[PDB]
Amino acid sequence: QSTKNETALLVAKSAKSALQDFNHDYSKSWTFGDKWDNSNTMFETFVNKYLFPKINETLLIDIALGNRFNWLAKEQDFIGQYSEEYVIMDTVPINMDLSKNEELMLKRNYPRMATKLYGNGIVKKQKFTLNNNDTRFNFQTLADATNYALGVYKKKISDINVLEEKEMRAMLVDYSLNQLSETNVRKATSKEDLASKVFEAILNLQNNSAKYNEVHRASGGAIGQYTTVSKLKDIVILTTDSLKSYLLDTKIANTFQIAGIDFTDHVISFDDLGGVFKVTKEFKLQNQDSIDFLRAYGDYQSQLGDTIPVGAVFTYDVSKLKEFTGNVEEIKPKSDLYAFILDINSIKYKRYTKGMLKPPFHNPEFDEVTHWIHYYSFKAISPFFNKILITDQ
Amino acid sequence: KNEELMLKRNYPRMATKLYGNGIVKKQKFTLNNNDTRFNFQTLADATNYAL
Amino acid sequence: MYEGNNMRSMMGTSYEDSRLNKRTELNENMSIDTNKSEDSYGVQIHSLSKQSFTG
Repeated sequence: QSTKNETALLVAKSAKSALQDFNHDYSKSWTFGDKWDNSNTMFETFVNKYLFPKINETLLIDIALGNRFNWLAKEQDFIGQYSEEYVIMDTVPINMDLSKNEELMLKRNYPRMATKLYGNGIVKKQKFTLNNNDTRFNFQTLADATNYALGVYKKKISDINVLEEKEMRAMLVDYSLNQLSETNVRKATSKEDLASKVFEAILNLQNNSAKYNEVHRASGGAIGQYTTVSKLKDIVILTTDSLKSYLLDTKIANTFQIAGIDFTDHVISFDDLGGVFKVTKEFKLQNQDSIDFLRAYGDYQSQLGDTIPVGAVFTYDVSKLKEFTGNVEEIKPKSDLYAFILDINSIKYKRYTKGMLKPPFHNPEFDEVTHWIHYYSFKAISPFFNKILITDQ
Repeated sequence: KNEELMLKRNYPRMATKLYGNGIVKKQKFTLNNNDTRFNFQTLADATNYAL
Repeated sequence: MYEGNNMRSMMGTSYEDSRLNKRTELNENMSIDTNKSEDSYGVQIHSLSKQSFTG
């Protein structure tokens, strides 16, 4: 429906707005004003029905958004790109069959090795741009503009934290699914079943097992075995928060001897274990609304025709775009029934944030100030430690 | 990518919601000095009534 | 190791530390005071500090 109210027609006449005085290279330079009415609007007072309304305050609601990981954050010093480690595989000893000829003691036996070569990290970048012309047409005082410029900076150093948090949980759920081949998955059957099966799996960390690790995709550890235990000061279990809620209201509640058997200190959790996405099929960008949707999240640098490599991530709901269906797959657990247990010092997280802020760039020919943020993160999973998945497969 | 990418503008986005006025609320009461005296046996309890 | 004059204006001074500042935080705490349903055996519902975020 429409409205025949004349001041509603005044609001609807967007030709006299300030937006038309910046899109075009020329404009009007004088204003005659207009008779503003308040009557038959949502803007009446009782006494003075001819004044433009007033705003008394804004408050700039901001939340600080931590990391939940940065005791993992050790700092290399940005030199070199390839790092690796390695183990020696086991050799079961052999019986003394003395019938063999004595000159085999001249023949040699080199020890065997399995390495895992990692490679470079990745550098993350974002821009933001403080204007001096459009943005101060708001902000009835300058103090609100200063709090605005401070708060956009504080939230653009909080978003990097929530970003690397969700892509860490992305990376180890992806390692939980596409790696960790056949033995160390365990099929539960219910939301209480894996509650028992997790400390079934706890105390399987601490037997000397050639299983439970991921040596069989190393360099030289394709054929052979390798045994490693854990220490229980080192194990990290993760799951949905609903699972640890069911733990903390059911088993440590309705039982009676929980003086020692409570493993809940090593339980980190999340609300949902997927908002993240993985590229397949190596598409390109074709459609306008796709990159317009990318502009809503800060992704400015991609245009139409720009390719996407298969190893990238997208960290928010992007698969609903028409150009990504079939190409893009969500890293998520299958059944909302998830418990991935490992040990710490099996994940490697290592970032470089020393030269983090860059000097600001002042653009006088449109009067803005632009800031960049750079940091060099690296993360991987070392495959030489005991890990167990529990889902419904 | 091209080196002139740095002079591209990335404005921050905000999300707002407006709020109206409140309500001023009023109540009145009237005490008397002449016939109120006809319903008490002291002045003290009449002052207790007034408070 | 080679000296010359290592100090020039920028990129002669960038390959060292280059102003470590503004660490990505757990300064406000997560998974400890946050993600904490481990509250005491209470007595009443006394109060909650209404914070006015102003900037």
